[PDB]
Amino acid sequence: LDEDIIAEENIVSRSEFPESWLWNVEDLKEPPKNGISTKLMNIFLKDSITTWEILAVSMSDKKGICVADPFEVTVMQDFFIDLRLPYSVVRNEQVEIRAVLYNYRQNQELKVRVELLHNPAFCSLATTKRRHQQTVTIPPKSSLSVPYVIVPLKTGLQEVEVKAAVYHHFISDGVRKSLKVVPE
Amino acid sequence: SPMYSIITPNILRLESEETMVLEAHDAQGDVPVTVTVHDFPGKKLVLSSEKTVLTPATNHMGNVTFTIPANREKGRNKFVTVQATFGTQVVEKVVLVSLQSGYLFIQTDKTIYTPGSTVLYRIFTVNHKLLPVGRTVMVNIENPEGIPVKQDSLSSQNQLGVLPLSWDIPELVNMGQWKIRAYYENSPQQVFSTEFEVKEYVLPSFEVIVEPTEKFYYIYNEKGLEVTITARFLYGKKVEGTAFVIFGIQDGEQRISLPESLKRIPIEDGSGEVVLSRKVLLDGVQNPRAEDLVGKSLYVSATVILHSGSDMVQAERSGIPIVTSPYQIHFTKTPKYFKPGMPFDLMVFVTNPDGSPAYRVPVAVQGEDTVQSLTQGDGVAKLSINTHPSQKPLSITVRTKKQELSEAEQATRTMQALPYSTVGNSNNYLHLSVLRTELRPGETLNVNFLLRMDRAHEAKIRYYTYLIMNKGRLLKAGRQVREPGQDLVVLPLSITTDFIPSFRLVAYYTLIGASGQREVVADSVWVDVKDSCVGSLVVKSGQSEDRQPVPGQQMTLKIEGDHGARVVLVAVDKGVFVLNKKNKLTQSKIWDVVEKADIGCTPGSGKDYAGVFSDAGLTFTSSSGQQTAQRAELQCPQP
Amino acid sequence: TSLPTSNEYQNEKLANELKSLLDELNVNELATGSLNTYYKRTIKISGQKAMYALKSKDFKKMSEAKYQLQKIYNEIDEALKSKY
Amino acid sequence: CNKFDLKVTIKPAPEAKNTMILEICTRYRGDQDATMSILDISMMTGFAPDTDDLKQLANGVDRYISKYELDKAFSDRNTLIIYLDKVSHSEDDCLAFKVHQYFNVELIQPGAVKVYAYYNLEESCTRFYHPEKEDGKLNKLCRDELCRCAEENCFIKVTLEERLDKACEPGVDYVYKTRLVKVQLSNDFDEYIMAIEQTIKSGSDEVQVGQQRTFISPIKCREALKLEEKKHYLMWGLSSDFWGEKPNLSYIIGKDTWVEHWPEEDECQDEENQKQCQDLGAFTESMVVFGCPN
Repeated sequence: LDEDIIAEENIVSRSEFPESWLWNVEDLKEPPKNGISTKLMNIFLKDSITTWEILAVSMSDKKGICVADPFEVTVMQDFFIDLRLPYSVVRNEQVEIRAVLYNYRQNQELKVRVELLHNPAFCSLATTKRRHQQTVTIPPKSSLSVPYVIVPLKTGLQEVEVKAAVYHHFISDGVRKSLKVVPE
Repeated sequence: SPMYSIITPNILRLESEETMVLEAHDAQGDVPVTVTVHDFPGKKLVLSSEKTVLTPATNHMGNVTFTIPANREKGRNKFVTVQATFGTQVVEKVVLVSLQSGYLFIQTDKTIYTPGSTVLYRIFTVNHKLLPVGRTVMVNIENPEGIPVKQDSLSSQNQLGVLPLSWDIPELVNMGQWKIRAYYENSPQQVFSTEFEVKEYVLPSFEVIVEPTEKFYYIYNEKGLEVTITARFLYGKKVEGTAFVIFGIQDGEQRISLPESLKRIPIEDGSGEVVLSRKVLLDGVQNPRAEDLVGKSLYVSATVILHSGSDMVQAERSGIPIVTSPYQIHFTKTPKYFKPGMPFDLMVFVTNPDGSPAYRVPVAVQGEDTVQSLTQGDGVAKLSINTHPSQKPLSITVRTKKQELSEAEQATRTMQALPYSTVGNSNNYLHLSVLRTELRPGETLNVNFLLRMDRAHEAKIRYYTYLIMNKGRLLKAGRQVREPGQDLVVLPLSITTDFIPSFRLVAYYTLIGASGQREVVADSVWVDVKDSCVGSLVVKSGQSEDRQPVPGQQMTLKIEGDHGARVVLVAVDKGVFVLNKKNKLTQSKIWDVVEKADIGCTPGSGKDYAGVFSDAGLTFTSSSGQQTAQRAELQCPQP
Repeated sequence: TSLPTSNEYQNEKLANELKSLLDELNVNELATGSLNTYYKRTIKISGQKAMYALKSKDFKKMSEAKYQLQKIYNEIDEALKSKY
Repeated sequence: CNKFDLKVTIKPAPEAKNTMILEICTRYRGDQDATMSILDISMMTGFAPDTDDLKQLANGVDRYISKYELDKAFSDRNTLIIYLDKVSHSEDDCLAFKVHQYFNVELIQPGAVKVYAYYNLEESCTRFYHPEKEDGKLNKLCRDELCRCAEENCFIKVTLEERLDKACEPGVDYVYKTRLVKVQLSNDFDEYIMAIEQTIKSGSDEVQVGQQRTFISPIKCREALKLEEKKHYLMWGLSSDFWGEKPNLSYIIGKDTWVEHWPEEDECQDEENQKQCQDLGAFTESMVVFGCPN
């Protein structure tokens, strides 16, 4: 807790991954200039690491409707985790989720201590007391896959969470995804 | 002998402003005119309020503005009788009307939802001018077996034409293609629909894109169909993995897979190469006169797997045409009537097989070797031929002429243009030669007015009366003055955004001549202008320069649009679009709704004076009784 | 005593500059509470960088970190101003 | 499964002391042999395929592995896909490759294999493997429909003092001296119907002296406790060891629970059992009259 690394105490995961958002309504009441009202908008990007596509339509009784072009915005990171959960698991069947660790650093391999957090509602090598970590090496410009086998223990909506930190840097990610548990 | 003419749209519309042109030909002093519409048949006096006078100031040209209400009045077209009374004289015509209010567009936040994920949707509501209007709308949500599972009834009054809405997808429900349908409470028959898929999915973390080096396959192409596979994460970054590719042939809606064409290639540095060989494609059917395969299509499904085994993605390019020639040839943007002796402007349309406009492609006609002309960025080529003053149908046949293609590989097509059939076969004509490029609002277009008649009554003609159709309504109607001895007069046409996406121009003159005969000579021209928002809308970045933002980070968004306009926003993880990219809203989709709603059915002209008028969305009724073929068909001539 | 060497002076400036911040870190960490999760997620990683950097008495780690923490502090102010 | 069969044999090799052989056997349940199919394997924490072997395979026909996966240093290869040109509908298609543990760890998670045809993923099958765990299956405890996790340790220098300590923690909620009636067993979970001879410290369980209470344990703990009937016992645990609802309550054999064989009347006469029978005795009075120091 004094090593060249970030602490699980201090990792705040990403969790907010909408599939669509900013379903908002703004009004060009600004002072027209050269005929073109201009609004500046303050938006907060959501946690997902992807490319957002923003679509605007304008309606004016003078000039009508107007499907603005699409406009792309890419949120990314040099290192992060992809927690690939499937749509739904069945309570009490054993599966294997994969944590994919991406390292898009130019030129140096990364050493990570990645860790599946304990969840009472799941049967994992992770206990209230003992944690479940490996320590792994990702080449640069590529991906390391990290198996975690688990067993869902309660129906309804359950939550898997992984955290990883790189050594010597102070980079860290953590994802909190949720999957449907269904009874047999 | 004074003559009064009435000119209206071919088909009127409810609850919207229409316009009709009043004219006094050869009359003296002020002429007061009253105009009245009545239900048909009988009398309801639906609109009489309007009165006007044709002053010698304004060369006796009138403005008609009226709005027909929607009173308690099917399967049989309803009509109306318009009645315009100049002084005491009383002219009238019996036109067709439509219950079609306007348009409706629906927007869904995503293209695809999972059971239990709510679907956001907007109904944009507008009149035939694409202006926001406010009516009452009904909205159904049909499940994939067609059964309305929910409807509401909403008014767009004081909502600036935008109806927000949602629907919570139940937890258990049929997967499949759902539909959202909406109509104006006035007119149930004109229904509007957008779809959305309901499925079970996790989002994919990359997109896959398949691509034939050619937009088609040439049957004699020994190499077979070559295809490049491409994968890249949503965060822009190249993919490593392996990918399974496989082909098939489509006939109509019928689909045969070529099981043997299955290939497993490595996807390296985001890309991969792969091919269907002419042999598999032929074996794969039964091995017969390749010619047979002409007309059918190909398709490729690829399926990539990351080397991590975590995430899969399918994707398929469909209906790649099997063709003997690369290009296609179309005369549907060229009129079907010329004037003997006068130069005929040919608008040849040259599409790639798929359907796309093909740029820079040479074309010319049967006869003359020296005549050539390329295809501007719109897949259009302007060729003009001087025609002979012979009362003989003029058959034209055009043909591609690309170097590096064999004369068998070149593509042709033939059309037949008939001469303009005058009054009493007098040989009096009018031509509008218009320089043809990509017109843009602001740019100024010249309309050459060319007079073709024996100088006998040449001094008589004093003026041209012109009109502009647009989104099937009158956008302007004016006069172009002329002086004797002139055959050419040029019209300065300012071109504003009100012309988009395409406007029609019909000019006509009238006179007495030969043997005391009341005449009408005319001409109609279509000009597709550059399509784009009528005002503007753009959403660029806030921070002029910057590095990629970071998950959860603040970012400033910039919106440049029309003053006072309303914007409605949505941002969508592009990962969705890798599961479904269909049924999105486009402005191009709207222009397409607006053109198919044209009342004008011809590129240009008329068989006779009275056709020019019915071809563009118009009617011409004059005192002297020279009226146009009444219009009593809602749609254009069934192809 | 006399005066310190080059290294000696720079090194001790950085450090105190650095410390100067770590001092009023906790105050900051605490303002994140109201702020959107990105702030908290950020400051916590920036905080450690410092404290390890500070104790490591190495120029790089120390400045590099000096700056990390500077930025996020500023992204906090900007934040709390759009809110009164 | 059903569309595919999957038998994953994880055996040690003959002739290190850790290295072994992973064998994968698949058959397609259908009329024709499947087309192109995926084997999506993962290593047990600490292992990674013998390279010299993996090549061999990829040289093979019907099989291929991407250069991309070959080039990596065996150490960097903890998952890996083996593509197949086919899998017979007729008999089992099998193969294997020596794996080597290069890394020393306690608690080595199970590897797993997965299969499917490229076209359709939902028709997969998925077999785990592991050196000790029977089926690569984690340790759970399920009665009827309710399961709870049992990958912990079995129950675990004894002085009246060491007991007046560990036996007053938060968890402790039942302290019993019970005699064991019925010793049942099953292939999944063995149980025990011990009746209570004295309620030393009562819990959320309203149980009067004499009544019978049903304890349970994983089949993997046969060694931890020598089971004898009519053998009396001292034991305590937590109220989180309670199974299902009342009053048909049960007890769960865990880590936080403690087990000690309470001698017999005339067995304590021995001159080596005395160090116990006495500690016990005292403990009894020290928990009934006084209670817990805290």
